Amino acid sequence: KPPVEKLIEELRQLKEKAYKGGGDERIQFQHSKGKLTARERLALLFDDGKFNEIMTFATTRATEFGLDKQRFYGDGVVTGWGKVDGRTVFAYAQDFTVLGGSLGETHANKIVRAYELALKVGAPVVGINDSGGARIQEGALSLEGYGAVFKMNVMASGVIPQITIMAGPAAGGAVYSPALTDFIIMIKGDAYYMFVTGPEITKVVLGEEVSFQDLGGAVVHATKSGVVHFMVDSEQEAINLTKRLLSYLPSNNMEEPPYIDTGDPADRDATGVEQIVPNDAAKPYNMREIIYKIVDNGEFLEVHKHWAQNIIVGFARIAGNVVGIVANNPEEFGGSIDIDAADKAARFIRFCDAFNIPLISLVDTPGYVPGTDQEYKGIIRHGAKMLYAFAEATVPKITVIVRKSYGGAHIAMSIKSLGADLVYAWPTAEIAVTGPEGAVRILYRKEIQQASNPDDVLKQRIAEYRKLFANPYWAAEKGLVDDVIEPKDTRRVIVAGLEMLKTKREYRYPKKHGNIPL
Amino acid sequence: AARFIRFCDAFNIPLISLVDTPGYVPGTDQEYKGIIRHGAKMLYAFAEATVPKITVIVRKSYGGAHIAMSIKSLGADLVYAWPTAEIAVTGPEGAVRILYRKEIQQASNPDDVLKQRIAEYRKLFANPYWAAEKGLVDDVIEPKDTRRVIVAGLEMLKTKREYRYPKKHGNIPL
Repeated sequence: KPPVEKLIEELRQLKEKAYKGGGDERIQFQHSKGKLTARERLALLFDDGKFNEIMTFATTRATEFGLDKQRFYGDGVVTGWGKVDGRTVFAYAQDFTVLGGSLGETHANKIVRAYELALKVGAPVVGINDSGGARIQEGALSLEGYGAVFKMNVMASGVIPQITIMAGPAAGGAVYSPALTDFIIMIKGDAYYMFVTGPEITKVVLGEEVSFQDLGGAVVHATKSGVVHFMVDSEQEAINLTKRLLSYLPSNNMEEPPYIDTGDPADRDATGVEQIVPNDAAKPYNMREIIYKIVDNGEFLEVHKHWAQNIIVGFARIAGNVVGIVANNPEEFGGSIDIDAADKAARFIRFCDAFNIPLISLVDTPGYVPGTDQEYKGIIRHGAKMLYAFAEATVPKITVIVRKSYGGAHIAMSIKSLGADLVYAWPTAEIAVTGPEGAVRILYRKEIQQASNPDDVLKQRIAEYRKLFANPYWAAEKGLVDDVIEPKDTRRVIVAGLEMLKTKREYRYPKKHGNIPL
Repeated sequence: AARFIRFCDAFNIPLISLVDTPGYVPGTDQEYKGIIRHGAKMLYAFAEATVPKITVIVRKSYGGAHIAMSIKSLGADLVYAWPTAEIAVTGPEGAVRILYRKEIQQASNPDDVLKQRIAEYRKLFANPYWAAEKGLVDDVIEPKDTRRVIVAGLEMLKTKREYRYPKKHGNIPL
């Protein structure tokens, strides 16, 4: 083999073969088979004209079970880095056409190398999952592989943003790396499912055979389990959303979130946000409409939109700077916080704090969801997570009480003693040690029965308590709230608060970590 | 286990894992209540931890649960296995099921093969020696030595120091 011009030609042939991921039948079975190929997903995700793929030809070293038979350059996963809206982002994309996107030892080591490079230079990692699980043929070595990926996920946790696009049939080990990341974007009709244990070990423990698509699918994890943060109906929408999610996040924990507008129409508001809240204190309203008039162009990327809807969590921008919002939702469970809600908010809060994203709390909550069901499932420890998340956080934190704020939930939404930097309240704010009714009863236990009607006093007591305490001015007089303000001022007020808090630095006791309730 | 792990690590208490687990409890109830994110907490807790960590597999450790009890790639410092240890990518049956299709309904043999190949696989894989030959376990040991081994291991690891990436904190699943 002497010619060089001939060698460059053979290189082209080899790479052309490697790109097919084994199966010019399979990949060609790409543009009308339901899903896109690993490479096609990567083409959509990256600007593409400046980057590199690593370990392109790396193959499995296992021999057992005919693994010596096949080659498959890359061993089932494409790893490397690129540009997304001009920012460096690492990524891997498993190729289902190669042994069911099975996780081989080499396949795992490519994902790990990717994570190592990303960690070294402070770049986000996007995992486009499309794997059925462990590569059975490689035995315990496949489990070692998973273990190595997981360890990287934990090392990268809170250091670099980790986003996973669940675009395949994940089972067993395949579900845990995504769980360790910060956000899971899953397709409903273009990607399909994820579960620890398959229907097989249980289908002889009941009796219903669930064909294929979305069994323990997206709908289940996005509305019931809370494992999925965003559910989309397409792979194109899955990648588009990834880009949009990346745009609100910094590249690492050493950088401030991106300012992509940096425009400051913060000057002022005049879109009567006060009309949103009903004159009647018992009537609901869409809290999202309030965040719309507060944030730039009304934009808001909601996280966990279809899970634990009693609280709202998501990203937006104020004066061009990204903010994280945690707001009670009056349209679901009367705005009461839940076990799911508490979990939803707690993780969003810690994530925001880890990546230096200011936190804005919009409050209207009567308390927690009552019930032996909640207590039995441990609302006591799940609810404590929010208290921990806020207290732990050092990012700028501002609370705006729009309406109700009672008892423990009042505290969980972030108050001064818990570490709130600034607390504001609308004239409609109502802070109370507990629900007025609940407070009046105990506060007059013996009376209420020594008058002229066991129901009379619950007015001269319930309505009077609200007039003398169900207001923002009692807490304001005690210095618990910094100020009471006109609803239309909220944006200008948040703008000035964040601007001043911009260079906030606090203190924390040295520890390997804490022990938040799980 | 996750919270116990994190608490011990935070207060410098060595961690000893004693393994015998087939995997996770199946069913919609578990999946619906998010076993995926809860299960991940153990993986995080162990990987996170820097105190001395030693694993002793007494019997089985299959699939994901095998990893969650702490393996070397996840950060275990030392891994030992009793002669009875049985480490597998998944339950041997579930494994054999897959690894022997294309020959389970095509072979001129009815259905007694699933039990034979299930037994061969266990004899061929369900043994500490395969993992030990791959460097996955440091050694296979005589049950009665478990104490001596943990003692030596802890004595040596007592001055252990690892290295962690600077961060305000992490984002373990909740």
